Amino acid sequence: GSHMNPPPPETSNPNKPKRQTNQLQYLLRVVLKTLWKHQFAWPFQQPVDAVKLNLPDYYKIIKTPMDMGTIKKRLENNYYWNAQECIQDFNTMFTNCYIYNKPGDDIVLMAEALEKLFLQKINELPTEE
Ligand SMILES: O=C1Cc2ccc(Br)cc2N1
Repeated sequence: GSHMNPPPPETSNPNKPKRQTNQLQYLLRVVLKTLWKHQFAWPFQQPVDAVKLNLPDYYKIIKTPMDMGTIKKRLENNYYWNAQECIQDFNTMFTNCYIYNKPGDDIVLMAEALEKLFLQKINELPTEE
């Protein structure tokens, strides 16, 4: 990994309290699963590598980066305390794309397709038991 990309978001921290919830289980088993296999997932499956993409201003603009590879690791190595934290990561990922890129750009259309799917699934986020 290039020194000119930031370190990725935190995925492991023993000091942060962790909990499994049914909602977090749904986020992994249903939401992440659904979005990961989408035809348009690939740009979002890992941190933006601004060096390889020749976007030297990316991390000048995007100060709260997030991606589904990070979210997958956070879900699989349960990082979260609640589903809101994970939903916020997805929302951050989409908003980064919409802030950095022009409306109607391919990457935006791809993000918008994943977000539509995401919204459908989050509307069915089960009641916390
Ligand atoms: O917004 C972003 C993230 C990203 C992922 C993939 C490609 Br190609 C371009 C970009 N720019």
